[PDB]
Amino acid sequence: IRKGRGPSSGYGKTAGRGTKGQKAHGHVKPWFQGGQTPLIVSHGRKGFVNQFAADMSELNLE
Amino acid sequence: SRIINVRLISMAMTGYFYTFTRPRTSLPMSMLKYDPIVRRKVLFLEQK
Amino acid sequence: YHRLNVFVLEQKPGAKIDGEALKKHLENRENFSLKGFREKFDLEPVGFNLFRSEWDEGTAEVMERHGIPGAEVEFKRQKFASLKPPRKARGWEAKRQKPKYKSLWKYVKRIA
RNA sequence: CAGUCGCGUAAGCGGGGCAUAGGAUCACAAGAUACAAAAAGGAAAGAUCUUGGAUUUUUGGAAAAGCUACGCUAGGGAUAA
RNA sequence: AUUCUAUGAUUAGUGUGAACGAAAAUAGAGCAGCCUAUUAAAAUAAGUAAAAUGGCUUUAAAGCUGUUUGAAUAUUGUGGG
Ligand SMILES: [K+]
Ligand SMILES: [Mg+2]
Ligand SMILES: [Mg+2]
Ligand SMILES: [Mg+2]
Ligand SMILES: [Mg+2]
Ligand SMILES: [Mg+2]
Ligand SMILES: [Mg+2]
Ligand SMILES: [Mg+2]
Ligand SMILES: [Mg+2]
Ligand SMILES: [Mg+2]
Ligand SMILES: [Mg+2]
Ligand SMILES: [Mg+2]
Ligand SMILES: [Mg+2]
Ligand SMILES: [Mg+2]
Ligand SMILES: [Mg+2]
Repeated sequence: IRKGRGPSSGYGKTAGRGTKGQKAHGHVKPWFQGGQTPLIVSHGRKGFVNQFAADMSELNLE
Repeated sequence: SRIINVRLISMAMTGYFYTFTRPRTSLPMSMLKYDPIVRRKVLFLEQK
Repeated sequence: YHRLNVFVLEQKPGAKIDGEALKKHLENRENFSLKGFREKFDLEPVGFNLFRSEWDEGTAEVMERHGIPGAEVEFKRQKFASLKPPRKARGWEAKRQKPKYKSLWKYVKRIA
């Protein structure tokens, strides 16, 4: 898909972006939800990651 | 300020508690409640 | 619990039920109906008392003495699962649960 | 469903109010859990559960006053004379 | 020992957030040890280590630092981490 190479290609003059929006002029941050607080904030991160636990290789009798 | 949140402490010394609201111009609360640590109904008294 | 209904019925004057006709009514009857047993012999219910019975610690041995079958059977409540078909999870955090957005897993994972 | 309390002869009822009008995270504080413990024994600081203090009232939640007729740039005619 | 490149590592961790961000170890490039330094230096280090306070760095450690103060003598366990 080579965009912006004519109308009959199906991807010309806009390259699948739309018409004059933030998503056409610039870029939207990936973590952005429009202003609504994400769940990781309204709920918080749960628990902790154990940095001292041993990583064992599991071997079954089977 | 008219209402305060009190803490009713288990007299089984398990550390469990209940929280209820009652006016300031009222006697402290004292009730018979269930303690899930000992799994029996014991006496609960206000903290202060 | 099972209800054990004790019924006492009155026979009309000079109406003596036959000992054999009484034992034949129970020969091929697994669902006893007091309604049918009453109209056939023309009885009238006058007295009544009741007591219940449920599974107890002694129910197992009692069935053994009298050779009653069914003690090796337990009943569990029938479960009615949800009638709604599965759907796709919705939301900003739910769409980004796959390895594609691994750079954004700091916002999608371990959420309280 | 489990736990264990109340009332009731009993069947049974009870996880506040006839129903419909009270905001999170974070931080902080008080209890429990025995999870991890940066050499090791402890601890600190963390994790889980319960709980508390909010015109966070722009109430999905910034600590925030004006002038320009000296004015400037990007746009709108998506709103004026 | 130092230096350069990659991995470790969008990691541990810090931060309300946005973001910032190691080390051990591994691989490769090079490889060199010494004080009698292959160029001519030490009688083995005191206002120093360290502390309080104001800052920098930073994970609270370590490291740098103005002001005011201020140690010990070696595994026969002295000092730093
Ligand atoms: K130290
Ligand atoms: Mg088209
Ligand atoms: Mg497109
Ligand atoms: Mg496309
Ligand atoms: Mg255009
Ligand atoms: Mg658009
Ligand atoms: Mg330790
Ligand atoms: Mg709002
Ligand atoms: Mg709403
Ligand atoms: Mg003028
Ligand atoms: Mg992290
Ligand atoms: Mg020395
Ligand atoms: Mg110093
Ligand atoms: Mg320091
Ligand atoms: Mg030092």
